[PDB]
Amino acid sequence: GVESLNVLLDNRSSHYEEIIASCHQGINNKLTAHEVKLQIEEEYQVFRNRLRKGEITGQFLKVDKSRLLNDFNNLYVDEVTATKDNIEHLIYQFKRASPILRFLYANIGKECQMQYWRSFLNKVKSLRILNTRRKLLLIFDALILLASIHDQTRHKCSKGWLGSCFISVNDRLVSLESTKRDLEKWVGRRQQSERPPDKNQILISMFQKTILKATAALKDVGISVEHYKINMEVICPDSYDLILNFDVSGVVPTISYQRTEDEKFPFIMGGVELLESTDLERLSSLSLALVNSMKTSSTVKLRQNEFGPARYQVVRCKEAYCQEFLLSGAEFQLIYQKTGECSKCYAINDNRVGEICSFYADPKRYFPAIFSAEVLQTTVSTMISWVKDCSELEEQLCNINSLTKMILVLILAHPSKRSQKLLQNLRYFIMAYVSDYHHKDLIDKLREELITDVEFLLYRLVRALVNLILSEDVKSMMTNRFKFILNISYMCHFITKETPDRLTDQIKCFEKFLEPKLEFGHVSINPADVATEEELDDMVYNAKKFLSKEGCTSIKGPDYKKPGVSKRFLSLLTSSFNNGSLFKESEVKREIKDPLVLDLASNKSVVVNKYTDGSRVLNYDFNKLTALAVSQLTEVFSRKGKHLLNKQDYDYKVQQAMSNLVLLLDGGASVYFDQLKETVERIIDQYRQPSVNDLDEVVPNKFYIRLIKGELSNHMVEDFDYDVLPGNFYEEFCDAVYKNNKLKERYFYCGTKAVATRTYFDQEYFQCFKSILLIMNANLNFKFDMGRLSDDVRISERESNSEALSKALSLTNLKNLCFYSQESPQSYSSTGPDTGRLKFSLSYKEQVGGNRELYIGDLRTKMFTRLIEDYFEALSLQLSGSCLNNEREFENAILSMKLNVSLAHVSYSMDHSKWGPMMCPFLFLATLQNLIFLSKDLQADIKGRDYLSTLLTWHMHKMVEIPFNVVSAMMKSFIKAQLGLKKKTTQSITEDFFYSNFQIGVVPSHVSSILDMGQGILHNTSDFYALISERFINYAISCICGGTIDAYTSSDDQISLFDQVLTELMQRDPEEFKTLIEFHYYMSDQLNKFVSPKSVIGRFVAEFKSRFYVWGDEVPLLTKFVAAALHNIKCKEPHQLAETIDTIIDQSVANGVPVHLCNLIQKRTLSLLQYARYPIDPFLLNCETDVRDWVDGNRSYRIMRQIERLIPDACGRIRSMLRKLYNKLKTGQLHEEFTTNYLSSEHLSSLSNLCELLGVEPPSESDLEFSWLNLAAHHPLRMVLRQKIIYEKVPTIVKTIQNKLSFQSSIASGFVGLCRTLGSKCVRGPNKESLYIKSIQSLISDIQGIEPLIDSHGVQYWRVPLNIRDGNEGVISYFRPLLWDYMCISLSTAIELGAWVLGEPKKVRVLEFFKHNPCDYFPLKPAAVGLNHIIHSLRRLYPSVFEKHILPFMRIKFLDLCVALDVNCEALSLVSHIVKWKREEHYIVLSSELRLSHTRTH
RNA sequence: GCCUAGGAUCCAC
RNA sequence: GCGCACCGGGGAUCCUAGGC
Ligand SMILES: [Mn+2]
Repeated sequence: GVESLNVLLDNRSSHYEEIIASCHQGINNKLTAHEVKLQIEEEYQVFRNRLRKGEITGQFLKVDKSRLLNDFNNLYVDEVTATKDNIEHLIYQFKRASPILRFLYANIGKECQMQYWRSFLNKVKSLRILNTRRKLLLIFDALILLASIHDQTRHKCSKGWLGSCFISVNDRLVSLESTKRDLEKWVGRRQQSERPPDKNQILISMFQKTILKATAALKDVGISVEHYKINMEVICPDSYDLILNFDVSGVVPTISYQRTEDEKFPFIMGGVELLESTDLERLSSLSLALVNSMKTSSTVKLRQNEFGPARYQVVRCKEAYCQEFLLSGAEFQLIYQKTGECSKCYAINDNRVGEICSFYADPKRYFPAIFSAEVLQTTVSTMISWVKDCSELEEQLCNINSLTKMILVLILAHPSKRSQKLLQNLRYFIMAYVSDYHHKDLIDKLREELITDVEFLLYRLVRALVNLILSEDVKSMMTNRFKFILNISYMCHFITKETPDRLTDQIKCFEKFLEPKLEFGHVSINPADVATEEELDDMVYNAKKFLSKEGCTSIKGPDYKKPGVSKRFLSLLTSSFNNGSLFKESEVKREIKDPLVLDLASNKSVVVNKYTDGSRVLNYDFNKLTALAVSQLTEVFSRKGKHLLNKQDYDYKVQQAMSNLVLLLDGGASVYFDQLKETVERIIDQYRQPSVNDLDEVVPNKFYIRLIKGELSNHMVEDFDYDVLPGNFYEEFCDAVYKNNKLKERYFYCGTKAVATRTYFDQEYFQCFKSILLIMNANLNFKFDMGRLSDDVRISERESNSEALSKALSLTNLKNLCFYSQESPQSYSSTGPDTGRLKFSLSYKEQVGGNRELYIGDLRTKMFTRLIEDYFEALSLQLSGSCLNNEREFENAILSMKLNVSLAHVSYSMDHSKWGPMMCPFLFLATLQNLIFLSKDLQADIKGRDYLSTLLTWHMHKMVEIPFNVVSAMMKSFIKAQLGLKKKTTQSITEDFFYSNFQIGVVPSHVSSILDMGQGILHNTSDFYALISERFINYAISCICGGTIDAYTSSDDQISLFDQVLTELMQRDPEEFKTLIEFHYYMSDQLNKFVSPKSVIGRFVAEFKSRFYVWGDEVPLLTKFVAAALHNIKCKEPHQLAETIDTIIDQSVANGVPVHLCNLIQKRTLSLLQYARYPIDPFLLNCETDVRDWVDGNRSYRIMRQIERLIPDACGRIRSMLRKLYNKLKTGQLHEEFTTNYLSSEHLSSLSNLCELLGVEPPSESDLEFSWLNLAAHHPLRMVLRQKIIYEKVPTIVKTIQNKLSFQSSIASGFVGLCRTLGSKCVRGPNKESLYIKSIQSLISDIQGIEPLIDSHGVQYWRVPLNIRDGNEGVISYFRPLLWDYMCISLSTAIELGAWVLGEPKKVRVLEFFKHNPCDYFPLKPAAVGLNHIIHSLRRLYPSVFEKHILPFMRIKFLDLCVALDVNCEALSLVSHIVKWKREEHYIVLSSELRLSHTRTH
């Protein structure tokens, strides 16, 4: 099902023929195996001659450790003017490098009424009851202050104060004097305006009105105020005088916005040792308060707190937000003034001092250190323990430890971007160090453009550590030190994957995308859907030029790192592929056959175009773009730049003129100014259905509308809470909507609207209400509509793959979506299909270091790309060598690399530079128009090649969309530079390219060139080309020398193992081996494969897709996995976060990470949950695992281990029964009596009957009472919206099958959302309700027979006697009989894994201690279904679920038992875990920890 | 400019 | 003390009516 082009018209006229005849000009794909050898010998002779003479550069250098170390030392010798640094001096100046670091190592160190009043007012404000219009927060602060006054007069509860400021309702920290003066002014002005009443009276009345309105609104939605233990006695008849006469003396908090001198730090600088963990604990608390600084709602402000430019100097705190955090003997307040995630200025303040240190920061970057105060210490301890027995270093081990700790603390404190590329490039350095040859242009690629002082200090520390490890007299254990330095390098993963700045990264990415095209020689700009003849001529010219490359037979010789491919070498490659020369013997037998003889359902944000007429828009509108740019600069100046400058400034007057235009003459700017004026005037004149505002047409009480909006924004429509509104309001709203003919016909079907009609007529008032909401839900004065303008300038629109795919499927009525459909093309042209030329859209992934760009096309583009991808994949599958998809080939490559390193043979661990942009679809078209697969069959191969040619032709003429952000930024920069503001006179090539089109009209929207291959688009075609070219290169090398090479590659990589011949050659004659490597480089360049300067040749290591291998030992990437586990949390249900962390940690332990650290990672995750006020269930995580629990067991085995650890002596009498039960089920006794009489029956009364059915003693009466609290027992928790989702008690297995058959937030924002959910009515009642977790805790504490129990790790489980099992069935419904769930899971694993798990576990205690070195590994294999196997076996035990859930989503003798044993489980994934996530089959563990893992004998 | 009544904004994005 | 494509981020009030 590939060839389907015969349904369309060809229309290939005089252009496709030209491109075809281009790649047949000077190419001879018929050379025999002898002419090819002769030409290769000639080329090699000429190359060796011209390399000895010196007409060609060296390009490779033999490794000299001394020279490499010297270059790394003098890598940054223009600012770091030094060579050797004293370790003590480095330590000394580390603890003073920055505010955060100064604070980390400094020498520092009641149930009152104010808390009640503050919580009450916070709840009142959260509901958005009272419209803040005239200093409402002022009387809020007045109430809080009165509460505090009464409180202190009672017993002097000196909390909630900061010397002279107190914490207000939301989070605000207001000063006493300022609010006192404000109350004075307000009472005075009010008394004057209303003038008889005393000031005390006029204040108490103002308090009473607000309190009365708040209490009345609260006693309307069942939030009765008696819950909050408030006391309205605090409103004393003598209060105003009590306030004005109250005064607390202390300090005044401050925030410093400028770089303060290093003497105002009120504590001793360095007292904390690096060995201790107190610095990590301080960083943990500070990072926690910094992430919490994002949960503050953006309330209005009372006072301006400063005036004029002094508002960016040292600023006193009269009204600012404040987050508290404690340090082990004291408390501190992180004070700030802005709310959100954007970068802002914080300041730490104490109670006995003020403004300890202020610093700018970005809150959503400090997550990796939240509770990892003991994980990181153990990481450093293990890394030090690696190189600990090296006798050349034992004299100065403490310095190595100090440097490692300092590097970690530093990268955690300041997670800057360019402080990550340094630690990344350290890997390439240490790789080239131990090798034998490397690229001469290496050091010029390790240099990162460092900026701040902290980055230079980090470089200094790294340099000291390197020169301490890789010395010239430490030739003891190179493998351990290599692994140590590699892990130090991989420490870069501890920073973040995110981007510090969106626009700057998206512009650097566009510069990377645009520069090579401009430097190549030609670029088409703003192409039309019907390509112009000149554009076709330029494409043909660029085509004929792309083959014009030459080298080593010319005057100038070769020119390296320039895109293109020589006709001679392309002809050699095609001929050698047609002569069977590039065919191993295991492939000439099975002759190569041409491959001509829901699926996209994802969340890739596929693109979709806009249509203004019959044609679609392909160019931004110049006038609209400049209008939007000016509209942006207006908000930038008014909202922000107002309190920044004076008014006599030229730039200020120009910006204010532009603002008045939206809301000089002697420089040539008045002309352009009036042009912009008339343009924006035309735009404003040109800019002069159901929705949310329809709620205004229905609900009279605006407060109810505010509640509805708050719900809709906090939670999705589906989990809308019932008790947020009065019951009668639902029916009233439904009636009022249905009566309004307009809204009735806009939301109901009188002929989803059908569902609204049904639910209304059925009197399902809440259902009708939620349906209506779902249909609906889907500052400065502007003289026009700003949002429609902003959304009209854009050209493309993103969405989900599934949405557009379903729309296309509905419009059809894989290949069925692009050829047989109502919106199908008729006559594909030369450029592209009849629909129009292919179109992509630039993006970029978030990758450590640099960021690769991802192309995104619309549906037709994705389909036509997938056709070529599948064709070339099925083609490459016949040939051996590629490892992009074939996992078996990758494992073979790993085995070959291991064998090669074991023999100390030469290994070339290559990599290619700019593989994406340099490759081009024309190259693939040329290399495809010359191969012949089927030597005999020459009938259908021609048709297949013609089809693939006509597809690659379209892919050649593709047009890439320039992102809207970068074009807007360039337009604003152009406007500014036209005004003359900030003349730079540099004008990088990108800016020149943009301006050259801006100042002549048209704006660059779509760019098309012959040069770029979509990075990640043709990922398999490029892989096939790389395979077929590397095979020819190795064939040439074998033809010249007398050795062989075995190469593996996945589309950008190369691991080339050399035979013994090449190794002994490099041993004897270094010159010949070097010129061979150089000729290999030359060849790879001649075929458009530019070897990257990050490639090495050595006999010590071998990397492939970041999988290093040394002799004997194996190198784990400890810090990589630890950093991947530290920040890997989301805003999801806790039993899913736990499963994700468990999978991550399993993958980790399968790669050499010790378990003593994985336990600490799990403890950190549990602490992160405990902080969010969530109870810990036994089915969450087992933080006491061993080695066996990851190699033998699986997800559900460590759970059994944990439960056994919780309740010993009770699970034993259950395994005793389970052994006999498994024996009976395996011999084939019943196999159905159990699966029906006990799996579809009661729980405990059935459990005792089941265990007495066999010949074992039933459990004691005081064992069935052990139960665990299962929140979400009726319905899963309602999660607060952190991502817009694109468009009964269902068992978890059913939802897993649904997921398989078919814009999120950052990590820190996700953790904030998680902490916001748990504590905001997340649980759901039996039928439909909402309760706080604390309310359920209270309801459980009421019953004086329920006993809680907690383990040392903090796992909760309860003891509920049997007499309480009834009567009060409102809460007991949430408990589950732990023992029975343990039995169920144990049985579900005993038939998943072997029957061993039912044995009696015993710890190996007869084993004495061995002298365990921290580096000696042990390889192990795990102790060893499908999708339709489950779905064809589920309609037998629960056919109603099929008829209800799984039907529209379209034999094993024991799967029918397991697939039902997990349905009634509803406690943990049992078969879902093996159907959704594949277990790894190769583990590398510590041979010392295996000595302590338990034994589970049958 | 100030005061009063009402309307708008008052998780993160 | 953030970002560091030299361009960004770093303090929230607004509207209608009436009275002085
Ligand atoms: Mn590689």
